[PDB]
Amino acid sequence: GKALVIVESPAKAKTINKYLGSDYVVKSSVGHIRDLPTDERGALVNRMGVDPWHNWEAHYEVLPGKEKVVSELKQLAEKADHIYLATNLDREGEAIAWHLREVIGGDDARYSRVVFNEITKNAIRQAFNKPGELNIDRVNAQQARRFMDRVVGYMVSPLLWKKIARGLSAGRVQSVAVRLVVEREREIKAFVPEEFWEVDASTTTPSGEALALQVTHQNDKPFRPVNKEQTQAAVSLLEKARYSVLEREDKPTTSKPGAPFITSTLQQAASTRLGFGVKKTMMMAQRLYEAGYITYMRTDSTNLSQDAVNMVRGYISDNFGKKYLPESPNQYAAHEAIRPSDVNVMAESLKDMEADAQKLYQLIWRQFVACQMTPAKYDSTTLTVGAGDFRLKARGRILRFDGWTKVMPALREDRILPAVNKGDALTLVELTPAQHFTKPPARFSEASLVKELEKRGIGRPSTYASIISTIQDRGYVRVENRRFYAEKMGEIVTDRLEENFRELMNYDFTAQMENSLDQVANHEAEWKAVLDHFFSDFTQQLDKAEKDPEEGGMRPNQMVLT
Repeated sequence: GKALVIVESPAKAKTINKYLGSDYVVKSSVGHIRDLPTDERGALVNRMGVDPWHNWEAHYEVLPGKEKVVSELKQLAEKADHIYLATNLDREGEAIAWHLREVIGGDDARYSRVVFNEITKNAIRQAFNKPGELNIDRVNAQQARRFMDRVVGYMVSPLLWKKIARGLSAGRVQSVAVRLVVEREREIKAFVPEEFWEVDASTTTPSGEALALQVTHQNDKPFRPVNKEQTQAAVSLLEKARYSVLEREDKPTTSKPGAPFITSTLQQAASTRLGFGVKKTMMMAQRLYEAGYITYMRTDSTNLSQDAVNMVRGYISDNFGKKYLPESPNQYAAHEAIRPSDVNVMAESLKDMEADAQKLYQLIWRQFVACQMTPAKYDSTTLTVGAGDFRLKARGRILRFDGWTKVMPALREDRILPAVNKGDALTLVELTPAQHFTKPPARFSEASLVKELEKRGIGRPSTYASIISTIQDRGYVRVENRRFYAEKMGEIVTDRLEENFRELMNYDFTAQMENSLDQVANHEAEWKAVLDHFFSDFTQQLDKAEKDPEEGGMRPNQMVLT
């Protein structure tokens, strides 16, 4: 018979069907088919679905209402000559393929695992031209992640209900992300703004043009009065000083476009530019991807394929001109960045996509095109003025060539200092002192927390959104006005966990676990051994935590009154 191709959703099924001949039979499994439920204890093991004491034996079970889907897959499998597992390219997608193969049954030789980073004619063609085999190491890396999460969640939570409060949840990485928010909260609560002043001067050039300056030095030392008294004293001197142009430095400068997007940078840009939260961004990215408009949205690679670069350079040449095309392609640094699958498809032409999804595509499209255009050129000028023992400065910049900024929305800049030569005298018109106060560390946004997680090597493209989502509906942290606030229970739990689960809460150790998972995926470590070491250290932490506080156990959430 024909060949059976299995995907995770109706949308992917529809799009891929356009690139698969009649000798194929596309079918979506509609989400996961199997998964986990929802010294030792049977009740605990049964709920977890995994057994840490019996070499990690797991008990997966068909999801509700999926019993029908399995039957349909089997009957389709029998009539099929070969089976192609066309799940997404990440570790989760490899695991989903594994579950499908495991459920449908039959000899492994009957299966193939195709990989593609976008759903287009050529990508699907190449993907099925040389279909690969399921990679057990990647599947094991994904299961290891799931198992460790399940252990912390199901084993730490019961301790929290007894010690702190019923209903509380615990997350392996979730707890660490909350710690970051809590530390930021305490920094802000303890912040004491420092006072500092600035003095600007309005002057006139010999011709009569206006020239604004800021005082930079006094007696050849950084000028920064800390109060009104010191500034007035400075103002008194500046009011009587003779001003003259000390030096004029005119130098060409440039601005470079950013690299194409990756998961983390897309989330930050969409948040800062479009006001989209991480959940909205990733849900819309998925829709754009499954519809065949962009490359896979879970990635940390800024690489661009040769064809993709040729495609965009052709566009830049035809639509902007040779001055916007670099001599050679820009190479930023298997996987690929998040980009339009067809540069000739505009955001306005997308079908079945809501307005905000078109806005996200536009953001992705502009970033992609811009990253292959020439730098913007400016003529920067810096005027240094002398006034008695004071030194003042003025900065200006004139755009010479827009370059890559041409593909971004037109400007609503301000500057262009007047013409002046060394030795020119300036007439003082007015002095304007200003009081300022240092500000407290900025609060995390959903995307900027992801930025922090990535910086510390804690997240992963496939888990940033889930981490952000999970830490919220738990009463530990909350988002208000698009920013995170640590809740009191978040601080209470964080302190308890840092005290009794120091290793688990440590940033470097958590980052190291991500590395361990990568080692399992690359056959540099064995999953059950990694899990044994993890469980060994964990149980030690947990055993001590369950003890009374007088013997080092976790502190109860209470205040004992006489």
